[PDB]
Amino acid sequence: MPGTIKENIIFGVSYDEYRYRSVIKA
Repeated sequence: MPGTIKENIIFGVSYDEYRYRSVIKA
């Protein structure tokens, strides 16, 4: 599903926000 970190802006390069900035932070 993911890639080997190399030109993969797709919604799969972990944007430290998709599911990291909207779960346990109000």
